[PDB]
Amino acid sequence: DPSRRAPTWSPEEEAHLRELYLANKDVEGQDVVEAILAHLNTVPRTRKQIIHHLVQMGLADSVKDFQRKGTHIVLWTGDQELELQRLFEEFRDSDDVLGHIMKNITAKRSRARIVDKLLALGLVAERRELYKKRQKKLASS
Repeated sequence: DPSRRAPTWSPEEEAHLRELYLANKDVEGQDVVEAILAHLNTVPRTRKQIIHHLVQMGLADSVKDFQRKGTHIVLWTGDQELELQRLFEEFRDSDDVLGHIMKNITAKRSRARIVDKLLALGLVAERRELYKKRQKKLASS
């Protein structure tokens, strides 16, 4: 796809991905991501894609280290997202849904970790919606 998270790669191309990473990791205090991202105009792929394949090939540490605010992110799988997804909307009409989310859950997560993931799923538009009273109205703040 045109200019999104598109894979067009090969064992050689990702060796070229590490190629650029290994070459531009030597410079200090620089944006290593953009160095890679911008120099291999072989494949149309988003910023996430350089980070993705590098930490996935085990030659990089984490998404955190690359360019963004540290997210320890608890390994979010489809089933695990479903825990949060269902419980959130099932106790959304409560005095504190996240309170229930931790008590009635399988995975012990953090408040900040949960609220970020709600926004990512599009379960809410902000943090206040999940900290409201027992309302029963279309929750779109």
